[PDB]
Amino acid sequence: DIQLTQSPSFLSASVGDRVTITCRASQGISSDLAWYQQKPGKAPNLLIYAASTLQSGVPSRFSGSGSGTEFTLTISSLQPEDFATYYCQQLNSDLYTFGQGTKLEIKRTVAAPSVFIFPPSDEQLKSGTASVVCLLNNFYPREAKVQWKVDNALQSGNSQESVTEQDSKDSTYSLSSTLTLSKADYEKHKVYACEVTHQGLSSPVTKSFNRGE
Amino acid sequence: DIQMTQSPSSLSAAVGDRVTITCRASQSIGSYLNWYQQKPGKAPKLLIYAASSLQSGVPSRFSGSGSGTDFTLTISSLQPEDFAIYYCQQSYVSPTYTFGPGTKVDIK
Amino acid sequence: EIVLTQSPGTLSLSPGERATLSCRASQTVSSTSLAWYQQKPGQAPRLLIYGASSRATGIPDRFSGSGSGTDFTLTISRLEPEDFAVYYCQQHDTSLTFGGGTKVEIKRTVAAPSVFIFPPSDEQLKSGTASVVCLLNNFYPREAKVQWKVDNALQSGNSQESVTEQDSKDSTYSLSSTLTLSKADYEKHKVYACEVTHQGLSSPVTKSFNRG
Amino acid sequence: EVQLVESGGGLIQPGGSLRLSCAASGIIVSSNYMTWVRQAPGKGLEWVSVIYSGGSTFYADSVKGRFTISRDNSKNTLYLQMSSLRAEDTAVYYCARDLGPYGMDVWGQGTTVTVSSASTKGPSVFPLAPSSKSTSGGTAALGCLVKDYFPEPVTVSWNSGALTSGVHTFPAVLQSSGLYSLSSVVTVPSSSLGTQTYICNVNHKPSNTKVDKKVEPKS
Amino acid sequence: EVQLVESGGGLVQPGGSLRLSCAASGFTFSSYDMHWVRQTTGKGLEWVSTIGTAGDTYYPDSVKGRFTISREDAKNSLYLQMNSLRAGDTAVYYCARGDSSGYYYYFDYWGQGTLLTVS
Amino acid sequence: QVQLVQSGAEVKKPGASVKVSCKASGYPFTSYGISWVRQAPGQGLEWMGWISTYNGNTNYAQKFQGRVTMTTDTSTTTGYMELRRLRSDDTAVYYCARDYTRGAWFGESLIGGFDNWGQGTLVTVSSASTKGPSVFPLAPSSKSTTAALGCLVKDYFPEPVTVSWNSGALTSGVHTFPAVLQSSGLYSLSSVVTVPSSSLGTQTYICNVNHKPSNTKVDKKVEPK
Amino acid sequence: TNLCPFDEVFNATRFASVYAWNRKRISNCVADYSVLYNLAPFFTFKCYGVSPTKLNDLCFTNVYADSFVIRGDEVRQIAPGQTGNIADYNYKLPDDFTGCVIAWNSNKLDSKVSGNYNYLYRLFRKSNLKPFERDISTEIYQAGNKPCNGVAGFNCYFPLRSYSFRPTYGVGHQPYRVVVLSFELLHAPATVCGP
Ligand SMILES: *[C@@H]1O[C@H](CO[C@@H]2O[C@@H](C)[C@@H](O)[C@@H](O)[C@@H]2O)[C@@H](O[C@@H]2O[C@H](CO)[C@@H](O)[C@H](O)[C@H]2NC(C)=O)[C@H](O)[C@H]1NC(C)=O
Repeated sequence: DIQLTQSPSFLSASVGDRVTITCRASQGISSDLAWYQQKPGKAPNLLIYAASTLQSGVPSRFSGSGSGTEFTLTISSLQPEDFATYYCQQLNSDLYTFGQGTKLEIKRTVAAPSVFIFPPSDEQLKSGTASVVCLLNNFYPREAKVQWKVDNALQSGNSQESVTEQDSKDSTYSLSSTLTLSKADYEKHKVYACEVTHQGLSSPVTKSFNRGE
Repeated sequence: DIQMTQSPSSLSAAVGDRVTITCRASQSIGSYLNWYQQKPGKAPKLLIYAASSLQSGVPSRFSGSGSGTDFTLTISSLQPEDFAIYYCQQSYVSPTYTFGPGTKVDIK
Repeated sequence: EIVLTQSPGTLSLSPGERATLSCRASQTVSSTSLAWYQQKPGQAPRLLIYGASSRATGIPDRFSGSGSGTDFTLTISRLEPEDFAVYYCQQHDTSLTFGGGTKVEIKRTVAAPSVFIFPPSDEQLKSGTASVVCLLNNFYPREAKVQWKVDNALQSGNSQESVTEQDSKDSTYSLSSTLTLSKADYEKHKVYACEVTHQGLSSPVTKSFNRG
Repeated sequence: EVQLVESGGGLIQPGGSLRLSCAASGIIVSSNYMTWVRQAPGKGLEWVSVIYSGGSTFYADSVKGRFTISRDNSKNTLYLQMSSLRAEDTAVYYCARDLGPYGMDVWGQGTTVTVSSASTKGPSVFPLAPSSKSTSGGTAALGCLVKDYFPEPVTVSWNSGALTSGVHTFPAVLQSSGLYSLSSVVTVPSSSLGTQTYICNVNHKPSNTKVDKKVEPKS
Repeated sequence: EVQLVESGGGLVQPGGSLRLSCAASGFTFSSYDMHWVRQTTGKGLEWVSTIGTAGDTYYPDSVKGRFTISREDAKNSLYLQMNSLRAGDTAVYYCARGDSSGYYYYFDYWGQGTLLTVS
Repeated sequence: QVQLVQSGAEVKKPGASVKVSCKASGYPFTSYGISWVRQAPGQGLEWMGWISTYNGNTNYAQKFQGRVTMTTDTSTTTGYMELRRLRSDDTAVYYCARDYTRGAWFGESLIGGFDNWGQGTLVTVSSASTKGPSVFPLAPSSKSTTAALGCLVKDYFPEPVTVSWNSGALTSGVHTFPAVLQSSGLYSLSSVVTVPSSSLGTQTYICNVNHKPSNTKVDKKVEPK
Repeated sequence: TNLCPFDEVFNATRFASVYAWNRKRISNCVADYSVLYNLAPFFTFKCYGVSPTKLNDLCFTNVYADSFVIRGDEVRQIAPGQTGNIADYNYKLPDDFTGCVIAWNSNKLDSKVSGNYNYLYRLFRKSNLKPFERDISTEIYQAGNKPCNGVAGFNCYFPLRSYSFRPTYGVGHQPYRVVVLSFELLHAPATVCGP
């Protein structure tokens, strides 16, 4: 019964840099540990086995070393096909254990989000529901904060978000936030707002609308 | 370790009736059971050893049969005295001996 | 096979210091097959350590062993008077061989000899033989150089030394250098001198005698 | 030339049974360690069960009794029989060839298994119009909100594939009902606010529910 | 008339130390194995310790180290010494007489039991 | 109470053969092997060989590869080591030991060593014959100044003589140097005592020489010249 | 009467590999089991089919002593009715075993800073071993379709793997020395009984 932990989780890099990923073991597992690569949608690929040995067909950039409880994978030069998710895997007698994984991604200059707000349509209200949409366009980095102050109130539920994968043309993300309020609860208020916090913006910017217009 | 399981968890019966309880082992222990009777508040008592051999002086109504991972304790005619909890024990893996959970034979 | 060089050759210490003896192997020796023995003067040896760490039956705790691979160490913590002996290491990894042995001596203050001399006995001269014995009483350390001068000149071949063991009380040696010459040569020369040079001295002492 | 093809995944209700089958080429499955590994959507790899070349089988604590791995030598195939299914068994499934201390070198391509009751239903497309609340930077935004469909996938295209530069289709986010939902927005320049036709083309394949709703600014 | 009388249980603080005894009668107390077996209402009958007729002792994984079993052949008595007590040690303790018929081992006589409390 | 009694001293000569005995007692004999060791005078230990008391398998050193035979007797629990072709450098003290470096039954290497040893058995090998001490005096110097004197137990064979003083009276300050073998193969010893310079021609110093193999017990009187 | 040589089994200098385990028949001797009663409290002693306290009054025709070195977490597999790579392709015990098993940690003897590569096990085998079957054999194992012709490469593997014992490993990956005493009883004069 072994538990493995990978230290970086969303570590980013730039084309030409090096990078180091680490796997701790919680008991001490000798020197048998493999490193896998997976691009999104496809199946994982084998890179290193026995913690230092390289796999046939793999370039020589990838290196690995460690023992006992500490293992390290290292890429000496980022190249436009080396941006993927990497896992460490283990062995020992009827348990197979993986790590959570370590996403790797492009690095870029900080850009400021763009904010849009859309009130619910008419057919949605006819059907008997109401969704208010807040869109954040092109921010980078992936971390941002969205708030749903309904005239004073910051709901902790009835809101889901989704981000896009990084844009291959410009290395950027985009975010959509939604609010599901029934027809009864929708027409009980006039101001609906969306407050965004992100590194690009000097002070939080709120884009909102009035229900009576 | 060997896990010993008993069935049923409870068994109501009337006087004169025929009673049967079973024990099951996680791995084949051959013919290595002991059956024990325990009245409430008193010491456990050995009924059968080696799964079929009767102890030196015991109500002759008690019998045992089985092998492998399935064993059986039988009472021909239940008496008002024969209310207790009954246990199975394996004696194959030493020195750590293990008892079964127990079957409470209640008198309907 | 394996040759075990055991160092240092000698070891003089004081009753209470810590003693460290080294056994080094040419090849690599497993730790399950190396042992140490102790021999007291006039007795048979006795096993102390087996397996390079384990202690034998009835051995006190002040003895211990350590090391691996090619270098092993025997450690003594308290030097009681009985622990002044000769210590050996063996291996039986690839055939069984002993070490050279390491004497454990007692360290004291630098004393100086009390050189004597002895003309050949007149009883002996009536039997066609002559002998002149030089004596060096209690002296420390062990090392001492003696010369035999015949009327001006050093000799060779006619010299048989013999040294006792450290005394129980004072722990000092005693050297007896003996010169054997035929009476024909003994009456041929006239001045016979024993020349002694010791660290405990600061000058070569010379004790001489003439015939009759 | 060394390959591991998979098949047998689909919709199922919470308590049914389903058998995944993995086909092998260039590898004898009765002489290797063959492994089942599942990846839940956006959570990571997880071992399921292994069958040794001598026939021994081992299972994770999550599937004891419920799952059974098996092997067919005549057709050279690996199998996983799944029963007493729960909503936590929804994942992609992979068959792998394990070499022990040399890792898992040969992988299959992936089988999708969804375990929910729900109901095979079409979308509920709604428009997401631009406005003075959307005219910003000379490039406003607009989209089509797809609501309460099942199951995946759905293809959203703008202007019948004519417009593709600057369109994001956000991943489907599962709802508390048991149905899926997603959005899709395009940042067409604000110049063409009422002089350009924007029609989204939703494509629900397991139900053939084509919808060509038009999105235009509202007053 | 095989009879086995236990003694020694009571209220003790956790981490304390006890030594309960079992006095024998009706059988020769030099040719029989002797065991200590405890009963809780939760898990049931569990084996605690063994002593043979050659000074050998046996304990399980949970008990290993803490408990020591002892004989006194002259006074027909047997003792169990407990150190570093725990919460999961309160039970009824029986001194049992072990026996065998061939390869098969059984406990033919049990004592009467002495309740033990730790708090 | 493990004990190994062993044979008596031997005085053999070149070309001959010797057979030393070693009687084990106090332990199960057939469970351990027997090792033989040798030590030259003023030298180090050096291995000779091993024998299994159970199935008779032997293991000899390369140096003695064939010159030596070892036997065992299970009834009396006795070991025998016999050496042949005795050269003059084979003078040594030979030891018998109980072995724990090699099993008796399966003949494999063990974790241990030579735990119980014998008493030793001196085996002198020399081309000579028994002789007696030619005791000579060594009187103090002409100048009567504490001085030393002694007697010279010279030209004697075989090994130990016993030299005492006044039947063990003045033991304080008695130095008996170890015998040194001469160039003609014959031992010579010197015994000396130191006495105060003022008490030289007042006492009677006599040294007692006990060379048993010739039965000689000289109470030689040394008087100053 | 001779004593049984139990000292030369537990106290030997070298132990075998698990795939090439060693065997020693013991017969015609008095068996004093006090050796096992006086064992230090870091051994692991189990018996199957016979109580440890009654070994001093039973008679057997033969006793078998099997010795080897395994890893720390594979000692669980030396038992009747077990499965795993050691129990399958290295060493197998019957279902009705009737014997005793002793094991102890030997990290101070079998570990090396440079790694001990002299201890190996069998990793690739097509079918399970029958009880008390030994497979000393180094042949290329074909995991593919094309024959190997005794050459390593893709789908052609050297069957045995190496432990590589080091002092810095966790206790479950440290060496363990294991002895198995099998008690045999047939219609024979019953040589090994022992007071
Ligand atoms: C393995 O050997 C140890 C040590 O044996 C001692 O040393 C040997 C070199 C040899 O001289 C033996 O005769 C010695 O006994 C055994 O451990 C000893 O066992 C005895 C049992 O009589 C006990 O009295 C000692 O205290 C023990 N000493 C130590 C250090 O543990 C051990 O029993 C042997 N193994 C087996 C299986 O018997």
